[PDB]
Amino acid sequence: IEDLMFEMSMWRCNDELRARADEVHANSRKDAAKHYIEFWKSIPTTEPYRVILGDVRDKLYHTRERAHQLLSNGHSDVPVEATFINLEQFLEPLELCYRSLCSCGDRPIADGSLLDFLRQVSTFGLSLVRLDIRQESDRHTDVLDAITTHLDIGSYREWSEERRQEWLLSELSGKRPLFGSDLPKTEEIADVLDTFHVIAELPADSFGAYIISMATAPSDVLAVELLQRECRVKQPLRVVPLFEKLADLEAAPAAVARLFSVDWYKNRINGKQEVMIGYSDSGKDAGRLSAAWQLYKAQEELVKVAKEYGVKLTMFHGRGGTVGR
Amino acid sequence: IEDLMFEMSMWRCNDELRARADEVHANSRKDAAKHYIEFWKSIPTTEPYRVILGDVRDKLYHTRERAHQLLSNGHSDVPVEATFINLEQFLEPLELCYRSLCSCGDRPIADGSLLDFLRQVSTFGLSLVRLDIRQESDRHTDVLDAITTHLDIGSYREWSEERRQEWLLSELSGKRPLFGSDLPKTEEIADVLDTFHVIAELPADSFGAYIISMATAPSDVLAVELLQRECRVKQPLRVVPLFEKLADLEAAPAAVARLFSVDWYKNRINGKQEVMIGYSDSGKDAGRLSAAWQLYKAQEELVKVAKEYGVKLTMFHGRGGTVGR
Repeated sequence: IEDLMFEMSMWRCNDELRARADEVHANSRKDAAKHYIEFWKSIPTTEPYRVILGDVRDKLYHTRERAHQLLSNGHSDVPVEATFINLEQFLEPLELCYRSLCSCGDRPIADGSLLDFLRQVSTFGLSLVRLDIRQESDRHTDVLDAITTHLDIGSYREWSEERRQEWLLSELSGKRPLFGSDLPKTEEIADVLDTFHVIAELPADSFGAYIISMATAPSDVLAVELLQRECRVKQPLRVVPLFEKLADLEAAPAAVARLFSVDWYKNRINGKQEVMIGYSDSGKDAGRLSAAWQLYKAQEELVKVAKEYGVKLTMFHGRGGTVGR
Repeated sequence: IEDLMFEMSMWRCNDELRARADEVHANSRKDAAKHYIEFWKSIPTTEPYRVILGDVRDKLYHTRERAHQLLSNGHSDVPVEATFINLEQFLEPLELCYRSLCSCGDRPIADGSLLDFLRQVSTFGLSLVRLDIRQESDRHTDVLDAITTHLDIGSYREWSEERRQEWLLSELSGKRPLFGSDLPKTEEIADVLDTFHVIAELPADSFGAYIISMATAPSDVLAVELLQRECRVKQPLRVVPLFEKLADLEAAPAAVARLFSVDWYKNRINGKQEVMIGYSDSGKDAGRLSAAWQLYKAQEELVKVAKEYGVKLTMFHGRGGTVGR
């Protein structure tokens, strides 16, 4: 950002960027500002891009300081309002500078360092990569089983698929909390629940998708949705099944179609669904040729199902480095 | 405490108090300790009572500092382990000094300032008075009605007494949480729920009894027990009905007997039950003679009921200053 401030030395802007830069220059904080090396004096309105990008620099300095303290120590005194909390609170000022340069005839300048910076923001965001979470279904089933046993309503494990779907749906549409603080948990159970609490405590744009290993039925997906909402995940991330064993790939389209048949899930999914297709274990229990062919068929019929339900399907290919995987 | 330290200048003690004094003198913190005016030097083991009572002074200093910060601000950095948290964590050292003085032939000395201090501790505790909470039954009913409506299971107000009892018992014996963060509350509803949260945040020995105004049935008591358990009141305070109007005194023994009839409640009540008997409003709607006589009859038949259930009844007389109340 400091070099970007150095470049944007123009004086022509719109009425818009003029008004915004004047806004920043009003609350300019006439101070020493000696924590920066360059531009420690209050930036004059003669160069408005430097005003706006100077504010961008302030919020970047405080975002970095907050992330550094949050990482090093378990807490931070930095005010959240002093940082960039939104993915495009960051983008807004830079977008404005772009509109200004283009409007005043300076589009070549805008399509330079400012454009590179824009694409870097809109590609890497506030956390370079969105993190995926993966977990095997049996662990979720263990959790739910502890929940139903502690609630004295039965044992989720012994329950048939139908029962799982009905119960999970009633709990998802219900408004009453499920488990409590006094739930008897195992180290595994506490592991998965604590992962959901960590997901809840952290910003939403730092996460990607929750991938379920050894997924076979809609009950596993609805299980992850229920566990997410119940651990108070403010913005729950999308759930995605992982079909890796040949048996799971042969029957995957049927299962995904049954999942789309649940109207509550099709109405929360918002026309977008992602499903993962593993390549490692497919050619391990069966032949390499048989695995490849079944993978092709699987992709084809998954797209067929998604078209049948009007859902935009994005497929997640778990490809390896070696041809064997 | 500092004057008590000055008096206890004996050098004879038991082996018990000797060993304890050596313990305190081991972790004696050889420091300047200049925050006190007197006894800022590490107290020598020659006067063991001064060692022990000096430690008492440290924990009292940090208990006072903690309470002062908790009140003044809203939190305290004072470690709880540095204070007196128990009603008789305080009592232990003083009881020890007493046993020691008595063993060494100094019972007269022990029955002096040390005995006064003992009685003051065991009478006023860490908070001079135990606080009662009182609230009218209709407000608890409003809360529960909001909870059952928000849970879409009916309306607690419209429910008969029987149904209220069965539901409340099922929730009290159940282990699943009731309402949640998203329960629609009124300013009154939030008032009562927030009082239970305040009770939950504060020490148990700072509270007394929860008195229910206009109490008529076991459901009124069980309602408060449930709200206590559900607002995470770690040590719930005893629930006590208040019969003040002549109609309520006429029917108080029947209601208390009906409450003792619920075995679930009698087995938690631990053989002790308190019920309040107001005196103001009785002689206001009916005669003074009639009210007095009905009060007498009420006390008599309540004792009969409690004796019949093997419950130690302690009656709370809401007497006024004027004979009219």
